[PDB]
Amino acid sequence: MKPAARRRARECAVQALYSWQLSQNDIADVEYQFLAEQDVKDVDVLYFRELLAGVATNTAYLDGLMKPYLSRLLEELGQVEKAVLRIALYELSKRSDVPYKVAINEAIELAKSFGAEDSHKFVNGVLDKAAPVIRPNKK
Amino acid sequence: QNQRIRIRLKAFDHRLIDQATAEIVETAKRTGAQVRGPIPLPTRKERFTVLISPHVNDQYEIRTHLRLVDIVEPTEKTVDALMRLDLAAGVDVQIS
Amino acid sequence: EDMLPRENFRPGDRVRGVLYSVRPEARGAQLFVTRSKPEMLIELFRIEVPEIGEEVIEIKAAARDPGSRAKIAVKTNDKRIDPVGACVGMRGARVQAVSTELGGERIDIVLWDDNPAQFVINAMAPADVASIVVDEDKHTMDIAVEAGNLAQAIGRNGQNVRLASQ
Repeated sequence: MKPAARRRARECAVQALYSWQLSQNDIADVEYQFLAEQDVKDVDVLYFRELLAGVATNTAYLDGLMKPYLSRLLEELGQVEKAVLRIALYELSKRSDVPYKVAINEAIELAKSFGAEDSHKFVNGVLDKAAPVIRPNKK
Repeated sequence: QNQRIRIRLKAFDHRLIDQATAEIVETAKRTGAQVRGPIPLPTRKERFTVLISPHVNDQYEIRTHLRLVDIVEPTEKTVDALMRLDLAAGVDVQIS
Repeated sequence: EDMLPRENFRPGDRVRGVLYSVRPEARGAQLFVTRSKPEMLIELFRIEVPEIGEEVIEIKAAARDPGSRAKIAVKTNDKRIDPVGACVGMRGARVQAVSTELGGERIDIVLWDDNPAQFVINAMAPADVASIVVDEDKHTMDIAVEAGNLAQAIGRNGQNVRLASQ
């Protein structure tokens, strides 16, 4: 139902937000470098801007959501898992054009292809315990 | 100062290489310049066999990731810290 | 004597070592560096595994015979992390790199225990221990081995179990 440009924009947004949260710089300069120096010919511009703006304005919101779900972890919290959970919970909080099962399926694909071979079940557990709370309608 | 600086970064374990990446970001930010990256790669599995006895009549997937560091304006203290640091055994810090 | 017995380097080789001794009043050699002392192994397990420095895994005892055989004891504080399974790492990929540094030296990463007899039972990791009679007044720990597992437990010259003593 959706072309590969949305998937490419989502993966480039995962890469850009991981680079922002690990390099710890300004979001505007890193965003301008990532849009003027990387492959953006198959990247949805408005999807990228709205997703990064929502993550940048809901840093503390998604951290407060993640804070009750950082107890039973054997190791400590990684950064790739945090980026996948932030993008997955913003795609399940305010995004109306993206469906519920479609966003969960893309989040599971991102967690299996980027997080780990063992952290994608943690991502799916946090999503299954948070997305009916955030979206009881499951839209 | 050979200002066009490329770094590819190999990862078997993501935690150790994220630790080394944070160390690279720290040793680049404490010298004056600012660092960019990583912009990571998805799961690139390996084809590695084991030394096991055959059955008369382990692992197959090795989750490896790549990270990218671009430096365009270095200092002498930055390349000195890149030539006076230490690392963990078995990982690659190859400045391409 | 501080190096390995087969190290012959060349001009232009970044070699790594540990400062261990100093004599500033003496006019001669004043900064002694080693590569074959077990404090180098402590520094290797500190640089390699992060959670040992993050106060999760406690390395208390270690012993080596360089190039051939070594033992080291770890102990977790967080029960959520296996100490031996993480200090060995995934597929032993960490300590084998440490075996790159020591040249094939088999490093037994075992679990520290407060009971010394159960610690020696845990310490013979490529071996098997049946029973240990501890008499510290006579300074003896009589260790029973199973039949057939004598050569893999003793090894060369009884050294590694002596390293287990160390």
